[PDB]
Amino acid sequence: TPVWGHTQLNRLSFLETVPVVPLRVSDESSEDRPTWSLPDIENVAITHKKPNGLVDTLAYRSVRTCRWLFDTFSLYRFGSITESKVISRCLFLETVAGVPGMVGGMLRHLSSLRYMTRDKGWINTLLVEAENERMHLMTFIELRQPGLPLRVSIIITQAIMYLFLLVAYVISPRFVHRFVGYLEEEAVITYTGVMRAIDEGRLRPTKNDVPEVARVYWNLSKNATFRDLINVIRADEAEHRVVNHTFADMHEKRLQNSVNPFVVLK
Amino acid sequence: VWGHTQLNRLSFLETVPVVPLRVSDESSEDRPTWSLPDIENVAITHKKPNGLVDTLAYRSVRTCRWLFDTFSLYRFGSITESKVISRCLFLETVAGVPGMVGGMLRHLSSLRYMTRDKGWINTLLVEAENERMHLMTFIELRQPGLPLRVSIIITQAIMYLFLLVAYVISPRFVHRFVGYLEEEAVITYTGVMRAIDEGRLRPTKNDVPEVARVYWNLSKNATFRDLINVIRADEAEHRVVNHTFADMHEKRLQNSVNPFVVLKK
Ligand SMILES: C/C(=C\Cc1c(O)c(Cl)c(C)c(C=O)c1O)CC/C=C(\C)[C@H](C)O
Ligand SMILES: C/C(=C\Cc1c(O)c(Cl)c(C)c(C=O)c1O)CC/C=C(\C)[C@H](C)O
Ligand SMILES: [Fe+3]
Ligand SMILES: [Fe+3]
Ligand SMILES: [Fe+3]
Ligand SMILES: [Fe+3]
Ligand SMILES: [O-]
Ligand SMILES: [O-]
Repeated sequence: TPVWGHTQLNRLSFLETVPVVPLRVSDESSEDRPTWSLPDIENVAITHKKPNGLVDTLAYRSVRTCRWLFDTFSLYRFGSITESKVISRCLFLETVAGVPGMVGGMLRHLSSLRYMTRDKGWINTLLVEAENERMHLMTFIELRQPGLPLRVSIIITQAIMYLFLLVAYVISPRFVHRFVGYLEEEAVITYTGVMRAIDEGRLRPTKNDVPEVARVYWNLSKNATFRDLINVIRADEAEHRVVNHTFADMHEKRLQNSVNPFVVLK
Repeated sequence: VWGHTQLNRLSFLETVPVVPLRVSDESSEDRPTWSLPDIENVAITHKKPNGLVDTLAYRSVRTCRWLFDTFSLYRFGSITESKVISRCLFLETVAGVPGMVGGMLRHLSSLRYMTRDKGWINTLLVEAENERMHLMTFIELRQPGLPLRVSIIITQAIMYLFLLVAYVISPRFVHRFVGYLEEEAVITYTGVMRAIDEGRLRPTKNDVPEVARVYWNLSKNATFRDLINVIRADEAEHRVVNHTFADMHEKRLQNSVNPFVVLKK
């Protein structure tokens, strides 16, 4: 349908149309949207993949280290589950789930460029993850808008984590792929906790006006609840879990330069 | 069927030897959709340097072009097919960088600041996938030497770092520099198309590589000329897109909606 041709291709700029373009939410992201069936992802579950050698273990310990610090300094531990402390948590952490896929895709892109080789579907998987995790941030920022101290520490988190993920991927892309493997193993846990808590009425949700950003992106009918929004986010994490564990494995076997297995499901 | 059972499995390593190599998976599903007779009237344009930043973005490229042309010997003797492919192979390695760094920085910015990006990221990302497809195409028609393979490696480093700091310091300057580069690229890509029509250049690669035929939706009958003609249209989308984006920065509009995302929908 699109009216994008050579009369538009010879224009100097479209700076002038800018004031008259709607801000329809579906533009926030590409159309590689995930399609989940609520009754099917409902039975998503908690898995754990056994570390194989030193690097796998190094990876696994730092995630157990990070979970333990974060869970204790952020007081998630004692007190009853709350809406406030769930979304505040998911808000902060989602800012750092967006970085990995962008360092991998970006570096694998540069490699594809300098040795002039075919990537075989890897780049477009990691960048849709990154995107899909950024949409996880976008949704929670419709739910809780943070204040100055939480914002400043988000900025320093990215400084540090961008530097770590970047230099960790260059030296061991299996490490970073293992690391998100396990990262997501924890993200699956936390979320099924939130659903279990709703189901056992310990956290009866007040944010049921599910944001338009999330309705379009996950194609949810108006009558969707917070629990239905959470499950889909949790379903996305189970995928990344397998994707980064498959990716790490593939490296272990020296299949870096082989077809991205998840191309078939499309 | 992509459901819980597949999500609840640990690894899909056993599946690697059973999944086949398919040219359609080398990119995303966001492909250029051109019609040959329409895009035949793409044209060389030149934006006016609007101020000290543009003037610098323009004077950088012009000097890069002059230097590269006397150093590569483009102008020395006749146009040959090897001289064109050689050149565009080299240059299309560099071209994939800018959209990536741009795409990356803005991604990052929406995460720390927690703000809508409103369509820039994708456009800037498929823009880098597009140039890389030009590249994957040119690697089919020539497989460069060791001297050139080294020359290509080191040039990534200088260029990557340059754009990294460039985009952090001033994204306006980068998009302009990119806009300007893609003027020059259309000049080359029409010079080539013109050399064909005259018979100063007789291509022998009028068998267009598989990757390129499903990327651009071409026919098995399409030739070298036709391929240069779809690419040129890509280089003119990056020309407009990036000069617009840089006008948006000049006006403090870099957090409005990317206009092109309606110019599709
Ligand atoms: C807290 C951690 C795991 C649990 C976890 C996750 O790993 C992730 Cl990834 C998510 C999204 C959730 C969602 O609620 C989540 O609960 C370990 C990582 C800690 C850091 C990186 C610190 C902050 O630097
Ligand atoms: C010679 C240059 C531009 C002309 C040009 C283009 O800009 C582009 Cl983008 C293309 C595709 C073509 C077509 O082949 C092309 O001929 C600039 C060179 C820059 C460097 C050597 C380093 C990186 O700074
Ligand atoms: Fe995650
Ligand atoms: Fe997430
Ligand atoms: Fe190009
Ligand atoms: Fe280009
Ligand atoms: O996440
Ligand atoms: O290019």
